[PDB]
Amino acid sequence: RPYACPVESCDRRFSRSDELTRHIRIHTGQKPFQCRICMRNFSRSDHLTTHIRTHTGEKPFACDICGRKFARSDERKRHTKIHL
Amino acid sequence: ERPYACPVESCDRRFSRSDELTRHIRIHTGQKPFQCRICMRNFSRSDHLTTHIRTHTGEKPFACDICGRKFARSDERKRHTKIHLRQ
DNA sequence: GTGGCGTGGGCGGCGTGGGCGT
DNA sequence: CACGCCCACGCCGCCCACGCCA
Ligand SMILES: [Zn+2]
Ligand SMILES: [Zn+2]
Ligand SMILES: [Zn+2]
Ligand SMILES: [Zn+2]
Ligand SMILES: [Zn+2]
Ligand SMILES: [Zn+2]
Repeated sequence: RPYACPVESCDRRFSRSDELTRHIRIHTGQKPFQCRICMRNFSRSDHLTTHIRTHTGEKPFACDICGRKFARSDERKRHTKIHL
Repeated sequence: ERPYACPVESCDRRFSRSDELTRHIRIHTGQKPFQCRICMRNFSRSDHLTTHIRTHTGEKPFACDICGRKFARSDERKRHTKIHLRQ
């Protein structure tokens, strides 16, 4: 488990370099990605896409039992648990 | 099933999510993190505090579609709505 | 009766951190 | 490194419901 967070307060360790680098961003407040629509900055590109579905109403994802729709899969995973 | 189970003695209460169990546990720990800054009373929940604040500012966002009467909360409006269907 | 309101439960919205596949 | 799933946690804020109070 080779990549060590080299900030002092943090012993956190990562299996790959892309992991660490992404992690460092939380000590830096760095948010690359910007919303073409709200001007809000976020730390990652995947989150900015899930984010965008908040304006556009994009909503992949369906509850197999009631076919209610959600913006993300975590949302439907969690939703589906309420039928059982 | 409901995976998250309260581990306390006489409470046999379960929850699909763990954020629900984290909220439910405060009823046992009498904790009350949220505070009205006007009367300084404290609440177990941020949403119950937001409607509590209404009793001070008189905000009443919810209007009966039948009669226009305004309520602090929608369930107050709903309970009220029943009286039009009645006698 | 009608309405004020504390307060728990269900559950969707959504930020955002790790793990990891390609 | 890049993109982009899957997953997990935590808080927010709605609806509802009940129940006690004036
Ligand atoms: Zn670190
Ligand atoms: Zn936006
Ligand atoms: Zn469903
Ligand atoms: Zn309990
Ligand atoms: Zn108050
Ligand atoms: Zn009315």
